[PDB]
Amino acid sequence: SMSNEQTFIAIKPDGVQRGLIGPIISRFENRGFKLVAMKLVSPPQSQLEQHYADLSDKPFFKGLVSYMLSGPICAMVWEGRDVVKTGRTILGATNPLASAPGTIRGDFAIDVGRNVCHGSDSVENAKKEIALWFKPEELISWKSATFDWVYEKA
Amino acid sequence: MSNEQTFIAIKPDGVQRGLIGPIISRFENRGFKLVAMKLVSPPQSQLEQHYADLSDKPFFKGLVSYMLSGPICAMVWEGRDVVKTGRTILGATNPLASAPGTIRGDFAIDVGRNVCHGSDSVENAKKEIALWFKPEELISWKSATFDWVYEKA
Amino acid sequence: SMSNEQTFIAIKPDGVQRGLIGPIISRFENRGFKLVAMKLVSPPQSQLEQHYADLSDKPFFKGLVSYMLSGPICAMVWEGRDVVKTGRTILGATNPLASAPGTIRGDFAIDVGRNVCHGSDSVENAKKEIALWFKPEELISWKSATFDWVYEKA
Amino acid sequence: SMSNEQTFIAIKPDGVQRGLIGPIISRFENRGFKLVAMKLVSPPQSQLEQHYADLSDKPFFKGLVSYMLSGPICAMVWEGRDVVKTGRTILGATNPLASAPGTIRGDFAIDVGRNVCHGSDSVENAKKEIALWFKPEELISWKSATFDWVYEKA
Amino acid sequence: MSNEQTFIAIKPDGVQRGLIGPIISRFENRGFKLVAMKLVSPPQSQLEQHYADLSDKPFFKGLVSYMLSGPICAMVWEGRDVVKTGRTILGATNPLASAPGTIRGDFAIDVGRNVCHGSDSVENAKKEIALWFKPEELISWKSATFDWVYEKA
Amino acid sequence: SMSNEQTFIAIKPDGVQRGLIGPIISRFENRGFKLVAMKLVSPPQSQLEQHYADLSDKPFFKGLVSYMLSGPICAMVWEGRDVVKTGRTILGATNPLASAPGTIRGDFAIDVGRNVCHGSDSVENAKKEIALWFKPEELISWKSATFDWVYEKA
Ligand SMILES: Cc1cn([C@H]2C[C@H](O)[C@@H](COP(=O)(O)OP(=O)(O)O)O2)c(=O)[nH]c1=O
Ligand SMILES: Cc1cn([C@H]2C[C@H](O)[C@@H](COP(=O)(O)OP(=O)(O)O)O2)c(=O)[nH]c1=O
Ligand SMILES: Cc1cn([C@H]2C[C@H](O)[C@@H](COP(=O)(O)OP(=O)(O)O)O2)c(=O)[nH]c1=O
Ligand SMILES: Cc1cn([C@H]2C[C@H](O)[C@@H](COP(=O)(O)OP(=O)(O)O)O2)c(=O)[nH]c1=O
Ligand SMILES: Cc1cn([C@H]2C[C@H](O)[C@@H](COP(=O)(O)OP(=O)(O)O)O2)c(=O)[nH]c1=O
Ligand SMILES: Cc1cn([C@H]2C[C@H](O)[C@@H](COP(=O)(O)OP(=O)(O)O)O2)c(=O)[nH]c1=O
Repeated sequence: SMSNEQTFIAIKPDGVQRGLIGPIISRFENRGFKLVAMKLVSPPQSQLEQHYADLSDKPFFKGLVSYMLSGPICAMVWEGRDVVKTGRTILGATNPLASAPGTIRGDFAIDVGRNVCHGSDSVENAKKEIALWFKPEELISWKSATFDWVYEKA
Repeated sequence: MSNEQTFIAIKPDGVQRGLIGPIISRFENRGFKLVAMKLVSPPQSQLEQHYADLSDKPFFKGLVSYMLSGPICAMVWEGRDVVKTGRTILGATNPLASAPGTIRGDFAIDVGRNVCHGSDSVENAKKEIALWFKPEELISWKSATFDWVYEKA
Repeated sequence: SMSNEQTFIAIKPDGVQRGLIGPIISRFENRGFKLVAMKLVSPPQSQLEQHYADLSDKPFFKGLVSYMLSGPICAMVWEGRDVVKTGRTILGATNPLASAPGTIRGDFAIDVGRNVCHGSDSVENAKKEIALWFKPEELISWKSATFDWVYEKA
Repeated sequence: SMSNEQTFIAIKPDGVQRGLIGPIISRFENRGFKLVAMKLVSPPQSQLEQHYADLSDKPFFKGLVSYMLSGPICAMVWEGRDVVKTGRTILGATNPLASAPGTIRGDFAIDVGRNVCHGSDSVENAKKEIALWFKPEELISWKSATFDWVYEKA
Repeated sequence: MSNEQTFIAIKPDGVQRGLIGPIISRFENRGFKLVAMKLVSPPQSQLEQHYADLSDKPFFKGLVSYMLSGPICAMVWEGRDVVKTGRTILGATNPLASAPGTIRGDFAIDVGRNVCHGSDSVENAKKEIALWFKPEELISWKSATFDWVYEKA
Repeated sequence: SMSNEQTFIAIKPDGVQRGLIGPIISRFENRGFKLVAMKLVSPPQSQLEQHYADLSDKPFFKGLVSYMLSGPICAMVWEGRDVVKTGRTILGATNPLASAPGTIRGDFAIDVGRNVCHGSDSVENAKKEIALWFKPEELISWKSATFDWVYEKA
């Protein structure tokens, strides 16, 4: 669609602990996407259980929440055309065992419960997660100097 | 078969975004041999000759003025299946269908800003090479690791 | 020198515009320093003037504040032994003309008015800048998994 | 499928000659696998023929054995969950013509007879090759500091 | 000031060892603008004229023969203080005295195989640029991040 | 002064624990040096005390020996012109606080008790260390395909 689509990208505590904050950001930076919001946070359990509210009945829900609480999280919002779908492709398959080398999980991850990062799965869930993690004023409005070279259209 | 040549060009957006080094390293690391290269600003006639097979498609007009909007790094790479493997390295022509690990899969988004161009066949490469380079610009040399890259041919 | 010393590292708008957020973070990640606070901000001019209060009489002061307002800023707090001193060495000479390759400015910068990044030049100035740019709750407390492999003591 | 599965990865003489020791090792280090054994060796021809015993009748056998004798080999044992299959995916397709960029052969190789590396194709074959190339005391036993961050279970 | 130019050349050992990409990335990442580049095998007379200030040194004949042994990636980079900063990026001419982080400190050992060359002065840059490049081969363009690299002209 | 000079480079347990094996090997590969011997070993305490015998009554000797036993070591022998002196320069200053960014320790280490790597400080000390760590048949004899492009003379 348009060049101002947004998604929610989070670096899970294992990605922070293993020193992958820089490399993960570079994947989206080099691809041509724009970072409009970022912050390192340790959110409370209530916020994490709301982010994973659709999985509260899954058997792995309790362990996932405790692991998302075990360390700091680098929450981000990236902007660009098809940033939701292409962003998930940059992260690789949700299960690292099925991820392709060259993707983030294909280069860095093994277990699905330690798959380093999170990405919104749809445009609707991206807006939901952006409002859950960020105040509207935490999204900075700016235009990349190389916009006309990344994009042929708005 | 190892003397097969292809034409690889870095489009103005690739030059503008500072991608000359990483793109050349991608072919260097694969083991291909660079036999010709120049930073060029070709005339509009040569570009329309390059995209001659697409002169009636709707996107032809904007394609010419955008290839004219900046310098182009033209290259000729030599190696076994360098035409097919070269395009695989560049990734899918539309970056939305490209895979991470390829040039477009790591750097591009829009098809009109897909950073690079690669010949799609051996015969088209031979024509693009003749159009973009004069014969004296193809340098003849042998890589010191040629026998470690190739088992034969 | 204790391992809990903190410093303030900021990626200036030219650093964000030129796609240097990833590599700059990786320089401090690979060295062994701990990121305890980070956020993408567009701070008000009063905060920027107060940050450069020592330079309010300098001739380049108004152009400096204006350039620091021209885009997003990645503000960071890094923690480690001698991180203030070593962080400045990682950034390189404030004038990139005098910086050495291998540092951030020796690799990416040219002009002193566009030197991509900022670093506190003293422990006490770091405490002042961290309190100026960050709220106390924005500094996340956590323990690196390889702490005992980076540090022999303290 | 536990996290102590082991595989045999070897850097062939062409990979050694072309300076690919570091990059190949980084591919396995970054993914999260543990290196338990490594040594630069120029093994006798009988060991190489035993390694490729299932190919002793193939036409390219003597040319393959001579090529495996033409220089040093970096023999390695990597340990991790599903390291045999994922290791083969990291190396790429056996014939680099069919390999994907982002894998080892998709980034550095061209000819199948010069595919820079080898990896075990099954768990049982891995145990055969580990015993073939390594004496038992050459397997180093240790625990990564980030084990609980790479894996969610044993 | 910002339109200063220097001559950077990747010597045959840099091309043979697959260092074209990494060397270009060093100047690209720093913020300098590539205005001219070509892969060329220049004649011996051009190389003897390039090192004319060394025709009395004993290593002169060996220097010319080794510069003839392979392709050379001749470049022209433009930027503020690009001559001096370019020399600093290359490192000490003798790699044993170069610091890691520079090109020679990362890739070279012997001074007779020091991978690259850079102009030592602004006026020697103009002579080397005019010797290696016709005026047409220099491309005039403006980087989209010029106002983010430089604060003033 | 010749090109067959040899030195002993060892990646200490912290370098192995922090995933720096590949990057460190790449530093010497890129420079043009030749790896003639390498093995991952867990050496006995006597060999380590025999290795650091010239520090037998320094205050840090017992802790240094314990730290060298706390994990696997990647022991290497690199060969090239002035590899002993240039190797130490590549590693950086023994104390990472005094090392320059761009070197191994300037990029990766902080404490001298966790300085990641070790290099021989003289040609004579290198010969003693190489014989102390490696059996003579563990040194592989081979010539790089790019020798004449790295060296102008023998
Ligand atoms: C199956 C599983 C998923 N998860 C996580 C991964 C995912 O982020 C989320 C469930 O997503 P999932 O349905 O498994 O994959 P996808 O997002 O592609 O549809 O929960 C775990 O943490 N542990 C698990 O065991
Ligand atoms: C569709 C499209 C193609 N092109 C260019 C890209 C390609 O180099 C060329 C051919 O497009 P296309 O035939 O769709 O892909 P392929 O090269 O695999 O056959 O046309 C544009 O510049 N803009 C466009 O919108
Ligand atoms: C001289 C100068 C400084 N500055 C800014 C850059 C630096 O962020 C700030 C510090 O200047 P300076 O005191 O010279 O360096 P240091 O931080 O090591 O004490 O002044 C400019 O923006 N433009 C200038 O022309
Ligand atoms: C076909 C072929 C294989 N080989 C090598 C590659 C392989 O390492 C080995 C046998 O592997 P192979 O059976 O060909 O592929 P796969 O592992 O997918 O079953 O023989 C050659 O050296 N030359 C050849 O022509
Ligand atoms: C000393 C020496 C220099 N050269 C080359 C390096 C240089 O490119 C040129 C002489 O440079 P030199 O005077 O040694 O150093 P600088 O460039 O700093 O003035 O000749 C050799 O080829 N062999 C040599 O032995
Ligand atoms: C000073 C010091 C050294 N060491 C180790 C690091 C080095 O591997 C070894 C030599 O130290 P040192 O002799 O002080 O440095 P140099 O190599 O320049 O002579 O001793 C420690 O482990 N702890 C220390 O406090």
